Amino acid sequence: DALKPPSMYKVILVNDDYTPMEFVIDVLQKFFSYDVERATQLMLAVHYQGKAICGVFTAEVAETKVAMVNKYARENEHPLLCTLEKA
Amino acid sequence: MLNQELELSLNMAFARAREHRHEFMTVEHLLLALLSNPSAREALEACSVDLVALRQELEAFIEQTTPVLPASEEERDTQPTLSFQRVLQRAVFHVQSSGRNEVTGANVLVAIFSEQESQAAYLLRKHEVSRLDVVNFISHGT
Ligand SMILES: [Zn+2]
Repeated sequence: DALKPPSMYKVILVNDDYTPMEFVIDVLQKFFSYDVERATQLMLAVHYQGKAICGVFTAEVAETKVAMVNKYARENEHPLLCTLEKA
Repeated sequence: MLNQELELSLNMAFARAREHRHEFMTVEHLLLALLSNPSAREALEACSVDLVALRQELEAFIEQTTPVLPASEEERDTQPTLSFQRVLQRAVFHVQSSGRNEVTGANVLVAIFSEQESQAAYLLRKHEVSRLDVVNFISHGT
């Protein structure tokens, strides 16, 4: 037999044409604890690269952060999409 | 109904997590708390698990991987992970699906095995405990 630890996951913010830059920064500060400056740099990366990694967490934590972000986007009526993928 | 000892375990796990300012109460906090829940503890001893080593592996993983809320942030507090919620719901489901109602720490332990990407399930299998090991113990004793 062979057994490995579950893997770590990248949590990603995807770009869209409707979500205001201000909300993206809000999400980065509120859910990932970035200061305004780093938050702003990540927001631009999402804008130019089309996506950006907000953090790397265990599978369990990553899944929860993703659901929290998507619920907050939904409540504020923005199609901001948060996703995860194996680190 | 979650029995009294299980409920004591859950509320203290949650209080401990809040005191450490953790953003999340995880399935690992849950397993760590079950180490001293009579029902789950008995099952684990019956599987010859080194509870000292498991406790340590759980505590290390928890403090190293659980984000801490900023001393600043007082508008949001400790939340259970989705995985944690599924485990409690699965434990209730397993018990009800057998026609019973009392949920013990051992039923919660059984449900942890279904969170395959959890560190908790990993650690349990690392200590050679299978879901069926716990179910046999619950059904047939040592
Ligand atoms: Zn802690």
